[PDB]
Amino acid sequence: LVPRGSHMLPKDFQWGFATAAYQIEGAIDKDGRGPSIWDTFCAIPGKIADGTSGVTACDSYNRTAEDIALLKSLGAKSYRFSISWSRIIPKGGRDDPVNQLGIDHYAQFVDDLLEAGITPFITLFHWDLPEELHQRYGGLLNRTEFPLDFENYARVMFKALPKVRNWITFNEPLCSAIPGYGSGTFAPGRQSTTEPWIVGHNLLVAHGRAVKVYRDEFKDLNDGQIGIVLNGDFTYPWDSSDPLDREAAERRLEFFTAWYADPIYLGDYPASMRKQLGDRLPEFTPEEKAFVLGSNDFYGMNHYTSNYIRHRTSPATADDTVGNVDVLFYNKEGQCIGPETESSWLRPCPAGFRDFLVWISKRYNYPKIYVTENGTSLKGENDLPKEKILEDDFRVNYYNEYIRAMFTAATLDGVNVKGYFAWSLMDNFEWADGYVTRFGVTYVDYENGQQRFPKKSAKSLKPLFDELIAK
Repeated sequence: LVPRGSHMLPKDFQWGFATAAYQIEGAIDKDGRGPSIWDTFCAIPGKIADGTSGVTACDSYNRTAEDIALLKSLGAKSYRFSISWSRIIPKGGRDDPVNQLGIDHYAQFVDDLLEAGITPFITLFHWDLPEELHQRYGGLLNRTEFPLDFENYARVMFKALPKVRNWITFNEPLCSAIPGYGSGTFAPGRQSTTEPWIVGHNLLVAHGRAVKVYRDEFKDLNDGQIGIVLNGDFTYPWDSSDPLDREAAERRLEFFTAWYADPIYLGDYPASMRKQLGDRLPEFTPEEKAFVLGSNDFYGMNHYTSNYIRHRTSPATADDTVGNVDVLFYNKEGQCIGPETESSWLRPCPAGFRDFLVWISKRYNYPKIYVTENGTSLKGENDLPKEKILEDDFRVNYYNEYIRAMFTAATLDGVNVKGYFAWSLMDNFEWADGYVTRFGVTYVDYENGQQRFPKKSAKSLKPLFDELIAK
């Protein structure tokens, strides 16, 4: 039932894998790296489910040749990775000493990548805020100091890495804001009914400042591009015959994603958010709005799952962050979104992936889109013998259906998606979950010196994209 003469995806379509600095690098105090808020957070008892940290992780800091060889063997055309801020500026401040070793490390890495024929896609901030900034002025909570400090940090990296064309400011600012300052499950583990909304505002302004500097001084040097990465799981009404559930499903998307995307594309927060949050949701100064409005060269999209959404009869409470809705995996009729994984929040729903691609496109005038993270955990995978971990059949199917759902969205709906990055390149430190939860296409033997064994899914992507991408 496949058309015989379709053009398929554009030839310059990028695809590869994605990692985060703290989740894989290790070497937390090597070559002058300063502490991040996640370094100190892991020191607090009971904050990490398996009592681990990122002290060693995958030891990717010392195995750059290995990871590149791995990437090249999987046929990856592009590679998304993040840069540890406290490796560059150990204290993080714009008047703090710059660590040349940290700069040279990533500089050397980009060169090694480029020689292997792999295009770097770099994330500036993947949650590892330098601990010092947090202590000095409250870190992400500071509306004045942090956007200035991040602006400088971005500029240092733009200047230090002239060969890089693809830049990302923040990865999932929502995850820095609500788990870090609302529920306290992520660093710096604070719990507040106001601070997440303050942080999210500061992250947007800091983003806009970096984008401004990049566009003015560095972008035209090598025809580059820059954008923020926003996560977001799609939604469906718990009871479609109930209009309140339909409106609730839409509202949830606004609280999840439009929270950041509406100021970036339209100029202000969604009305639904202002209605519920009121004075708790900051207002853009004329200067801040100028920074934020139109500060996306491309739309960076992280996507994983989908949910059924049920409206709530009782009023929104102060600690509510989702938009006064129930996030479910079953609808009124008893249908299930998908099967279980090792993550309680993740259930495979490839249709939601396409729906989110379209939802973004229709709302923001079909912008350039990069899927900077797709992936899944696998239920009880950590309890499996090495022989059976490599049989990533569940994850193989996940990628096979999601990527094909993306294909339909691109070739049918005409979604301007330009790239797809699989999360993750290898099993790593999944934050509060620790190493128990595995998202990698490559198995990492933590007990036997973090040796890398490509699972079945790692090998399935190259043939799949060869089929879906034009010649």
